[PDB]
Amino acid sequence: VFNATRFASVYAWNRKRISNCVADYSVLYNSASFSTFKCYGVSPTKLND
Amino acid sequence: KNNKSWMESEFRVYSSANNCTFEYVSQPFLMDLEGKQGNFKNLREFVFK
Ligand SMILES: *[C@H]1O[C@H](CO)[C@@H](O[C@@H]2O[C@H](CO)[C@@H](O)[C@H](O)[C@H]2NC(C)=O)[C@H](O)[C@H]1NC(C)=O
Ligand SMILES: *[C@@H]1O[C@H](CO)[C@@H](O)[C@H](O)[C@H]1NC(C)=O
Repeated sequence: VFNATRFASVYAWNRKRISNCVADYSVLYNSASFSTFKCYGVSPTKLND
Repeated sequence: KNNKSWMESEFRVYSSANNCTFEYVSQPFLMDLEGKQGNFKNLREFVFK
């Protein structure tokens, strides 16, 4: 998802379905790699619980 | 058929599968398709809910 070698163009935005997996963002929000992460209905800390 | 093996060659259950949601495949094995004879030797019971 986040580390793909090429992303899509916005006019042809991709839609990858995800299932049967665990959502540990600890290599993710805890990394300064994003100049913008915002959630809009959850605290970013609560995504683990 | 000559090869002295019984070999699986026809798979005609569905023609297409367009919208997937779940997919599991077991770790690959080799179960026999050999033409055993006489009477029934395995009972296999299943419940589905
Ligand atoms: C799964 O694929 C089918 C076929 O591509 C989709 O059905 C299409 O849905 C759109 C939007 O409602 C319609 O305009 C098309 O006419 C439908 N095509 C056919 C042949 O049925 C379906 O929407 C897809 N579902 C998902 C969740 O992606
Ligand atoms: C026997 O097996 C080979 C591959 O192992 C296959 O190409 C061939 O078609 C088979 N023959 C028959 C009669 O099933």
